[PDB]
Amino acid sequence: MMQISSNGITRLKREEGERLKAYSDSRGIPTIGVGHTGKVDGNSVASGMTITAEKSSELLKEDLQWVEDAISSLVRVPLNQNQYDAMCSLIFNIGKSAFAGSTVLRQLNLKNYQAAADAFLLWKKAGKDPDILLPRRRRERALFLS
Amino acid sequence: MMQISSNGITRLKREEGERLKAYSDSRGIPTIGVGHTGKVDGNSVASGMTITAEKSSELLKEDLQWVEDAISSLVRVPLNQNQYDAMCSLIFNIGKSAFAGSTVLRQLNLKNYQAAADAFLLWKKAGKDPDILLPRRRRERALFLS
Ligand SMILES: [Mg+2]
Ligand SMILES: [Sm+3]
Ligand SMILES: [Sm+3]
Ligand SMILES: [Sm+3]
Repeated sequence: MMQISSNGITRLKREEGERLKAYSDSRGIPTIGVGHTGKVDGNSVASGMTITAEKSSELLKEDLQWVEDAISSLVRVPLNQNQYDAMCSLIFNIGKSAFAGSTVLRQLNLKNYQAAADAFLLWKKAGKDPDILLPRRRRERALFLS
Repeated sequence: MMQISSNGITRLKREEGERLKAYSDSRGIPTIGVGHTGKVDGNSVASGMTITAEKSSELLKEDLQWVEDAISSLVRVPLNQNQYDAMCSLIFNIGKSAFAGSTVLRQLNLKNYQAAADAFLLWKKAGKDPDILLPRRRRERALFLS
């Protein structure tokens, strides 16, 4: 089955931000790497923990399994790697349920790939800002179409 | 049999670089994926060939057969999966002959595992820079000791 590429990982890290020192996120959840909140080598993330970029990649691939599974489950048409990598980035952000209900998905499964790419741009709001995710969506759309 | 793990493949792809569109290496050899120069789907690698990340990983797993075979034929002591994955990365780089004559091998076969790990750091020179591979060797050593 398909898998995220090295370029896909690099681009996703850029979009998400990578933090090699543990921190408490805006909700209070200990986090490290690229959004990793689960255990790291058998222990909970905690103040003072540091990891390498390569460990951060390892953890991110573990945390992307639900994303890759969702694409495998939901998408029934061919994807090139750039399309796949872009979708990984979108889905990692908006979540599986949002993607399952999305125009991106519906258009993809009709093989309207340009329309699916354009539908990335709908996923632009966060909180009280109607367009804060639009620059990310544009970069993902560009990758999808590349 | 022991074989490279998915973690081992990810880490090796990081060290080597992945190209999903065919290119000519610095010597002029058509290459794709992670150092693949043989045919892909029955055709010679050539300008215009594209592949997926899944393909790239499956090609790499097959291209590593000489590495896996070198470990089986030369290493006389047990290896855990992290050790194995780190060895694959070193050997894929320096080649079978270099590994056969190495301090890494000698120390490994004496069951001097820490000294074997440390001896990775000897394989640091390339061209006119005496340490340019040292960061890679340190990362592989860290994987070995993990
Ligand atoms: Mg063999
Ligand atoms: Sm396959
Ligand atoms: Sm899985
Ligand atoms: Sm705004």
